[PDB]
Amino acid sequence: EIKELLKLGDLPTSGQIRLYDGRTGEQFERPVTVGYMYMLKLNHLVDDKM
Amino acid sequence: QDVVLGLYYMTRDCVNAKGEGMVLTGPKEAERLYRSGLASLHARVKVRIT
Amino acid sequence: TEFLKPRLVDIEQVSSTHAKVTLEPLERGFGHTLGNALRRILLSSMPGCAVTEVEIDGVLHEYSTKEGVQEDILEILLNLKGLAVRVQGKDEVILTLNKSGIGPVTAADITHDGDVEIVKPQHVICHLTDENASISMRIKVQRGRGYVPASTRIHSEEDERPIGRLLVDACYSPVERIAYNVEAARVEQRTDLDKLVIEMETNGTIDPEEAIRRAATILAEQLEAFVD
Amino acid sequence: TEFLKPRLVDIEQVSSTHAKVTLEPLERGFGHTLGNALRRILLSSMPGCAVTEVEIDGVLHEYSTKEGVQEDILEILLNLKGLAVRVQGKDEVILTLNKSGIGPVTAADITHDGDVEIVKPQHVICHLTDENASISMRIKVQRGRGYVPASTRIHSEEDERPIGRLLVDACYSPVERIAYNVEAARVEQRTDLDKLVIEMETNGTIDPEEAIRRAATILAEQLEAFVDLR
Amino acid sequence: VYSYTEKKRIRKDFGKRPQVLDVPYLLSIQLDSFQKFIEQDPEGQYGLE
Amino acid sequence: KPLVGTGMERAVAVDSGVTAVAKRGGVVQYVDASRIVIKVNEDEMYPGEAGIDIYNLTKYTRSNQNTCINQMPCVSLGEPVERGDVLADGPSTDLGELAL
Amino acid sequence: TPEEKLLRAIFGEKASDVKDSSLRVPNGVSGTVIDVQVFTRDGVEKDKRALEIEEMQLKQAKKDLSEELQILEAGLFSRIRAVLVAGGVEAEKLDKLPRD
Amino acid sequence: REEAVVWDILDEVIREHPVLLNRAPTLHRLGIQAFEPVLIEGKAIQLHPLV
RNA sequence: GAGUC
Repeated sequence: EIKELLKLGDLPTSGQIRLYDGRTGEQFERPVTVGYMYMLKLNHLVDDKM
Repeated sequence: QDVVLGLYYMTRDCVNAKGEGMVLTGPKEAERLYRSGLASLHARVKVRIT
Repeated sequence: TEFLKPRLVDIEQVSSTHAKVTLEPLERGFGHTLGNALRRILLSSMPGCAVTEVEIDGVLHEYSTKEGVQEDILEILLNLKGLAVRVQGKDEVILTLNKSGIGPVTAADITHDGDVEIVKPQHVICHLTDENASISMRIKVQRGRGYVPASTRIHSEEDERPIGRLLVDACYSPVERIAYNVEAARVEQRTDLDKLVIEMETNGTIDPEEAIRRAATILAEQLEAFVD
Repeated sequence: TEFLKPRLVDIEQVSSTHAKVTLEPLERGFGHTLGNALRRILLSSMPGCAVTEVEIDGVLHEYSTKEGVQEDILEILLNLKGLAVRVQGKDEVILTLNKSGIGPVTAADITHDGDVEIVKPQHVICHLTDENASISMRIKVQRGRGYVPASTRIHSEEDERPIGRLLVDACYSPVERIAYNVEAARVEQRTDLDKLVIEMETNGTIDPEEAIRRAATILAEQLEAFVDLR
Repeated sequence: VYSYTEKKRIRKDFGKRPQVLDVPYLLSIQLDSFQKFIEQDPEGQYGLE
Repeated sequence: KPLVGTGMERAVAVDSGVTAVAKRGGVVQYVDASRIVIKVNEDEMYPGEAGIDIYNLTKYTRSNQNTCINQMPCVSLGEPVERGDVLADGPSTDLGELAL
Repeated sequence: TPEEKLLRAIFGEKASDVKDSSLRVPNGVSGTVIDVQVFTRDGVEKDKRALEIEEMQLKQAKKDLSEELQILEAGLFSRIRAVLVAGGVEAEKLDKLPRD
Repeated sequence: REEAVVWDILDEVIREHPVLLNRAPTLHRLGIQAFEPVLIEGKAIQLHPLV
């Protein structure tokens, strides 16, 4: 069902794309896994822990 | 981890690829070729090395 | 709007072939911008001169072994790709090697020729073992750009070569190795900006420093359109 | 041996934000070299105009609440940083937002000053509920390159501002999304010619052409150093 | 067939089975126990009583 | 809003009770970033008291861990809501949903 | 110490018998003072700061409960208007005439 | 008052001064090791991957 | 109460 959605998004079925290194402009020799992920910042602050 | 990965990647040998059976006079030339993208690191090759 | 202007500092010539140059200070991330763009052109756009073909009489193909010569045809081929030459005005030049007997055949034994300058007199080419071993040939040197293998010329060539015309991979680029390290430079108070340390190896004839100037120059010429 | 001179050729403008530009003729290798250098410089070193400072009357600090007002203080701050500005001759100016009564405030409601132009007049700022509710504010907008937050001004703060004045983080770089594509270019005979294809989206501010040219220029100046001293 | 908040944000359910009865108000345990302490119920011998 | 959820994010939000939920539903009379006042459906309205439900929102107070406690109103003025509609969100909450 | 005795005399700033006990911002942290609360003692007389902030509380209390009453009142009167409008069509001289 | 000359001199004292890094648990002797420390702004310490 | 292995 997931791959089916990827088709509907007009994306790669493995969710991998060929990317360019922003430093060099050299392409990565293999297409890489990207995508949106839900992230969180923890209560642990280097601010206080210093 | 990463160090291993990079090293393994370079050492590994692949079928033909870009420029199988080329001839190099020393290492530095290798690098030039790779950086121009007309030679993959995986290609089996003949080099003069001291 | 505040651009940064950097200036030249360190310039250690570890040898004539190899020079390390350290440069401060560069605005953030421009270390990489400049580092890479320079590298690319350095190697792969660099016009030069050098060996394209060879004709040895009695050596009509590149795989056989003539008695007396230690090395194979094939091996000596590649040695000679590396040998460095100075031309003046001329586009297409044929140098002659005649040599006999015992010894390593060196660059000096080539015919001097007016406009031509031989850079590395000491470069070993082949070893002739017994004195009865003799070699004669004509080595063709052209002007071109960068590096072109035999395979790319054979691509669109209606020019059919003759008996034992021996094409070799052409290494025009005198630039041998080039790389950049970017350590965060930290000018008094602003930490963010970075150092560009640049290691460069070249093929003798042209001095490392002069390489630099020429690279940036070519760059600039293209830039003409877009400054004004 | 004849080196090529690449010119500015095609200059399409799709949306007020978007613009395409092709640069032929290019030789091999330079497509990518220039492609990357361009991008870097474009984003970090593009001078842009953004909101620097703000005073809204009867509001001391960002966290409290004023009646009549849909958004929070912080959220309206956020709206305003993003708003697209074209200043003429002067480096720093203060625009006035004065609006009363029922309805939503667009940038349009900002009373318009001569030299200043609002690129996106229809930008949502704040919604006005109660009829007798109205607001007055003075918003300062400055020129600058890259990203300078408010916290770095408190960093070297000799400008100890009176309380009530609220300094804003500045998203100065107007370039929102930027890329290049090295494609083969149509010379009627020449095969070995490529074009650099410049895909670009910005917050209106800097005009496509103008942007690029200024980019190239500032780049070039750095190039002077290396070439001249040996 | 959904309320206004859901109309505003409907998430696409892939769930292949129907939850029959509803997810019970999770923080009920606390209230129910504490409420028992004060529960005015003559016969129910709990809490005060 | 979490793009990849389990649907459970709506229930989590609702139960935490840090949001404001509509007691009666009806139409929103006044919206403030501080007060949300709601006029009840005549259907549901008690003949005892007036049909006016009041939600003063809690804004920007100190949590135990030094965290911030900020409620944001979700609906707009003059809008329709029913019983149990999400009216104002707690800090880590989007329209109905848990937004960690 | 004897040294400090002489020095006091020399610069001539005697400095009264007091210690600096003031509350300072801990280092590393820095930000915005959003609100301040004070708790005076019952016995000792109030500070001007004390009064002005407790006066603020008065104003706030007043405004809040005043507008509570006002909006509730308007809704209740508007509800009575729905029953008088059934068996008694009159919209021109009710509204323009007084409320209570 | 954190003047920039302060930092210049600090750096000079810190030059060739090796400092010690420790992690719990201190299992064997290499739980503590010496490095030449180099100043970075920011509040986290940077370690070499190899160790 | 939570971090590390």
